Amino acid sequence: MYVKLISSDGHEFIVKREHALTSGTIKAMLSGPGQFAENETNEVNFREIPSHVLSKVCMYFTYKVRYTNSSTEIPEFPIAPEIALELLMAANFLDC
Amino acid sequence: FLTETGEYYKQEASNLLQESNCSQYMEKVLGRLKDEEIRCRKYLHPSSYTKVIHECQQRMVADHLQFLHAECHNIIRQEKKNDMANMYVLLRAVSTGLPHMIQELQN
Amino acid sequence: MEGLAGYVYKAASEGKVLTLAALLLNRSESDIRYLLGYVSQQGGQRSTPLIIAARNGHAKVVRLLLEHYRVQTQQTGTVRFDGYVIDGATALWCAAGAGHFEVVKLLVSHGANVNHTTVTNSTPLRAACFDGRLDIVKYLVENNANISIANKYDNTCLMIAAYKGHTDVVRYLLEQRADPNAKAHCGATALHFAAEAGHIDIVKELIKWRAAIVVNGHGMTPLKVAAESCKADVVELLLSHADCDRRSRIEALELLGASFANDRENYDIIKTYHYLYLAMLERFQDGDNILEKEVLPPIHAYGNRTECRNPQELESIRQDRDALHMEGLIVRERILGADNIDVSHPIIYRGAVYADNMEFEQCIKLWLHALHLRQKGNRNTHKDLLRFAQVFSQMIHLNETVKAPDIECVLRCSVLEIEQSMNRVKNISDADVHNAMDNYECNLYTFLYLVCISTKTQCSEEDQCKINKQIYNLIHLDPRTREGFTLLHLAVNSNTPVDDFHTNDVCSFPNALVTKLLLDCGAEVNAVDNEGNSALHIIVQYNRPISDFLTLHSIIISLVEAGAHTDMTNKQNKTPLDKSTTGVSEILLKTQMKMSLKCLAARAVRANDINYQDQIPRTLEEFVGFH
Amino acid sequence: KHSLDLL
Amino acid sequence: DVFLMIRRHKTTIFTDAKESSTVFELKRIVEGILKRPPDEQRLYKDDQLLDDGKTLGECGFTSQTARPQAPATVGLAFRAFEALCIEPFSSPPE
Repeated sequence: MYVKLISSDGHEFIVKREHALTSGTIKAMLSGPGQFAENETNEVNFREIPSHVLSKVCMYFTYKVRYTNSSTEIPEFPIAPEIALELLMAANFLDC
Repeated sequence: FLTETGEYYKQEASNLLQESNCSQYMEKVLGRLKDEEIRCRKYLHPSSYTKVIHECQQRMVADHLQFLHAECHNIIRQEKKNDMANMYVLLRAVSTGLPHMIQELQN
Repeated sequence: MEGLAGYVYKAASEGKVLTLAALLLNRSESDIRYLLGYVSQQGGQRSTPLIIAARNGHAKVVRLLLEHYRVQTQQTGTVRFDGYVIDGATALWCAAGAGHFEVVKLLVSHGANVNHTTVTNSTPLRAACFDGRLDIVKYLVENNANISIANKYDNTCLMIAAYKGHTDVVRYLLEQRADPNAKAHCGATALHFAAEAGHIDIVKELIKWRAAIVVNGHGMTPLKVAAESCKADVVELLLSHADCDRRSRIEALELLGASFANDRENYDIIKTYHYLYLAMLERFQDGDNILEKEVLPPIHAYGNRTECRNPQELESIRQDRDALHMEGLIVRERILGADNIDVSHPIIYRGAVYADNMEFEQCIKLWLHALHLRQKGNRNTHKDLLRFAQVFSQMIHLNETVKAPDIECVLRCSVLEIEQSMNRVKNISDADVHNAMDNYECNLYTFLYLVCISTKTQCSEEDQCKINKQIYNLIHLDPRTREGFTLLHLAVNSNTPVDDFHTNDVCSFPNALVTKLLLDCGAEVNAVDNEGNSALHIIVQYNRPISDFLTLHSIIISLVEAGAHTDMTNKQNKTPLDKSTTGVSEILLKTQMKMSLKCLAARAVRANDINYQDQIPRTLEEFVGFH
Repeated sequence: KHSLDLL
Repeated sequence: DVFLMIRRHKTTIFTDAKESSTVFELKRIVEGILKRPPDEQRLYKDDQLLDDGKTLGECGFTSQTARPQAPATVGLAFRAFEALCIEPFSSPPE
């Protein structure tokens, strides 16, 4: 299943749902009266997360679902100094 | 609820013995024990499925254990196959149940 | 000269007359016989060049091979596939099976055996009418073909022709004085086959031929088979035969209405009600000679409704589909005796439809009745248990409390079916040993899913006691998968497959609760497969030791504290620490490894190969074999 | 859907 | 084992294909998740066209380059053909 993530730039960020449920609030956003049980779009809009940070959090979703159990080498996540501050705030907001 | 179930089934057991012998009483109790199992399943929490039945069995069998044991002799010595099946499943529930019936059947 | 024979075979198969003539040019009689007559293997088929030419219907190749080379038309080979491994069939049989009139004519003119018999006594006329060509059948019959020749199951050419919807061949066979009262292996005649095939014209031709209606070996009339086939027009033509008396026709009408009451493609309320109304009127009209049906006592699985004796009872339930389905099921199992092959399948379909819209309990009881009927019929129910565990998996996924006595009865059905598959694979030979083993593995996996969903539910003390008693019974049965996997090995293996339905949402392996329940029921913790791995070597290779570390640690401690030997050595001299491939499992097991002098001494004895036979206690000999 | 895979 | 970032004008899809897989099945995945016919979906790779015949093993999507921490990106354009319409997200300096 695929869910959409909308930034403040309008960038849709379609991500497989099982990877996108690692963050707590995206699980919470799709819960309650935001389920929309028709399986047509299944989108959540972030009014205060820029696109250059949703890209990083989606890359982290894929990275974490890939390396959740492979405790072999666990390669480091590449975080630029420019992206470092807003990425922390986004992970805090999403409980990522 | 268990105090209400205990009181209500004590009243039911007292009512049944006034107008029934030892053969029809077991059939009615097994009907009530089956019905109480059904109506304590679609009403109560699954953790209390056995406490209501246990309280139901004590009031309708264990309290009237003397009545069931007194007619065990006539039930067994006449080879009543239908009544022995009802008494066995009844007396198996209570603690001081089956032994005397065993001591009857062997005899 | 196998290469030249293969080239000739390829030329005959492809129909290249020029290539065949070039390869057969300047060949002696011995070379001609070797090139024309050799059996070649291709595509799982053993065939001669003439046989493979006749199968593809190459008239030119056949006439070239038979006019000059005078090849004998008695070649043997394996023809066709998909349940047909018939051997010894000549070119005429291949040409008749593929419906090639010219090849059959050429072979007959050249002198082929019209009455040739294959391994399963298959006349070429039987294959000719199997394909559906009248000209071939007529030519063979005019060339002295015996229709009465049948196979070991006694299926004549009329029956194999009546299986399909070809009126002309069966009509010509009837015109050639075919015996209509011939009996198949299970007491069946061509009338039953025509009735189940749903061809009104074949049935009317047979009854004009005075088919001499007789029941089958199982005990049903062909009219009953027609009723079971949901074929209204086939049933509504035998009333003119004036031989069904009154009971047979009314019971056939009731059976046809019952078949109308539940079918995957022939389900309709209005027609079923109309047919049941007609049957009720025909039964209640005369009054003096009224036919009273014997009503069975009310089955709990058959709801709480005991038939519909009153006409107004049937009239009032005209607006309810469920009562119509129930009465149709009851009359169907009453007429068929609840011991026929096609009794349970409509029950299963009705249950599936009833379950497709969140309705559960009546589905469960109909499926229970179908399971009981199939068990009394000695029929495997692996698919039934699989779909039923799927239904409970969907129930648990939708936070619905599954009723526990249903789980008890279904688990007892599962262990009964597993025992049946056990003694089946004990008695079944190599013919279908693979299929029997596959059904056995399916039964094992379904039981595992049922155990998982049982552990995902909450029940009473006595209910859990009964469930664990049944699991104890199956454990003492000691099942064994084809790889030697015991009941415990599969519960801890992540390689145990789970079907694509909702069972993936609940029944995920390895499961801590399933393994704990198996160990509480006295599972053989030190059981060894044919590979050699114990119940502990299998788990420690788990590839997800961190995300679900709880269900790894729980199974490890449950195994170790019960009876597991942590140092047990498999057939490849591998300690469970050696077969770990994971630091988490390795050190988690090391936290449970109580070192013993007995194990160190056993390792020292095994390593240097001391002859320990009869010099130690017998329990130590298998202990040394452990290490 | 249980009806589809009944076969 | 090879992770891709499908890039439309603004849409982006994070897919996970195998080491050596055909372009046809990922094209079908994109069709299924956007509900569009395949005749207007052509996959790019650094301003290089692709067709529905090649595979990721030789296209340059090495598993040592398309690591999920920084997946290799591809482009799509949709025709009612269009060229690359990749828009950078943003970059606010510290």
